[PDB]
Amino acid sequence: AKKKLREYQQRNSPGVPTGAKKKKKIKN
Amino acid sequence: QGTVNWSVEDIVKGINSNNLESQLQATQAARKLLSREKQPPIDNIIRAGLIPKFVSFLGKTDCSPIQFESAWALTNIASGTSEQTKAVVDGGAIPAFISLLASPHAHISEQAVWALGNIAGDGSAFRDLVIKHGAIDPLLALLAVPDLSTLACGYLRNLTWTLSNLCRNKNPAPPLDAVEQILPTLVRLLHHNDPEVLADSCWAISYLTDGPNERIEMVVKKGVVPQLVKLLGATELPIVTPALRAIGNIVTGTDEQTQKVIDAGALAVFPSLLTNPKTNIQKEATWTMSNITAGRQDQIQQVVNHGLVPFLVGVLSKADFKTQKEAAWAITNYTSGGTVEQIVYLVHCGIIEPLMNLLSAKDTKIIQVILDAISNIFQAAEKLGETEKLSIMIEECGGLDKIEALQRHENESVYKASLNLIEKYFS
Repeated sequence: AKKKLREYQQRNSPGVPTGAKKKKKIKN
Repeated sequence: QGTVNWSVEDIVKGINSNNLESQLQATQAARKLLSREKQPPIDNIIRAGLIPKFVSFLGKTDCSPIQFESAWALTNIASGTSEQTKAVVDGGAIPAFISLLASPHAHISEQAVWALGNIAGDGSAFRDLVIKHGAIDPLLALLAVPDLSTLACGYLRNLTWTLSNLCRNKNPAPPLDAVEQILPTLVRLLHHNDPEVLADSCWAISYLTDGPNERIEMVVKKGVVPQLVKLLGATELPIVTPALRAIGNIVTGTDEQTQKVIDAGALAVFPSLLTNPKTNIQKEATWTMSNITAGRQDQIQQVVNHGLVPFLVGVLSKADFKTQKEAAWAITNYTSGGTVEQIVYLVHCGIIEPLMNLLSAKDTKIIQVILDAISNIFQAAEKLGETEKLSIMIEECGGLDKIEALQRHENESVYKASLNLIEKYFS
């Protein structure tokens, strides 16, 4: 059977990469 | 020097002053306070009661600079904790930012795009609340141009990033009709040549394919799989990482959805992906392989033809320990679905000895995975009589010691497989 990304990253994350959730604006 | 480091007390005195120009200066001073990188006093700004004032300034249509300054200030409060984002939302910022998307000042619209990205980014409830307030139509209208290249780079990146947060989280996944609304312009962003737009478009696609098979199908039927495979071979690591995550998500679906990934040519990129020096790429590429070797025999055969079995032997032999697991899974699923000829081919590529070496690990879950695989391999060699040759291989590389030392293990599954293995093939 196939293991979805939640079962994948259950014995892997924290540490699995993702895009930026929130972004602070520091320059113009 | 005018608005450099105001005290919160001065900002408050200016914002409460009944002089719109005094309020603008105080709001800019608040924005600069909130923009510094050493611990900006978000909570002090919240406690002073400034958010309702900032939200009110969003509607000052005839003072466009105070719209920008308060938009920027609120953007940076919304960039903090859930509690801080919630303070912005409770001030009614969401409908005021959506009204700003249509502003004739591109820098003000862009700032409303950004603030909505931070709010939607906090989680699925605020994500769906941004959607209920009607943000998707004005966001997508800003991308309704004949050619995205005529838009400013930062503007386009900001729209892409915010759309990807509207695609993002999972309990629950975004509304189906909202996903359908966004996908066509997302497909378009996936063909734009800017590294950051591409990376965030791949992230969006990765979110959308992380769920049940009906969600994978929504994406796959838009035809993006070949473009994802192309992006998979990018030199930019910020692109291959989400591109690979999306591909890996898609091959968790049906055999048919997996086949489009194979049809698209994805297996030719895996020699470099399974040897990639970034260990996360190599972990996710091996996980992706384990869901392909869980496919049909014709799909396992395509893995063989592309020469990927020596690459799995390599990852099993030497890799990050977590990566070696994924390779163990890839092997056990291969052994589960493959023909006998495909299974004995594993032995010809050298799978046995790196499997035995990994029996020395402490993670109980793999002794299971590994012992299952050697069980399946013994079972397939038996249908050609080659049981002895395999038993001496396992004996010569010190794997026999591991298998029998293992039926004094604290697990029913471990030591009933251990001791089973010994009786039919080691006596």
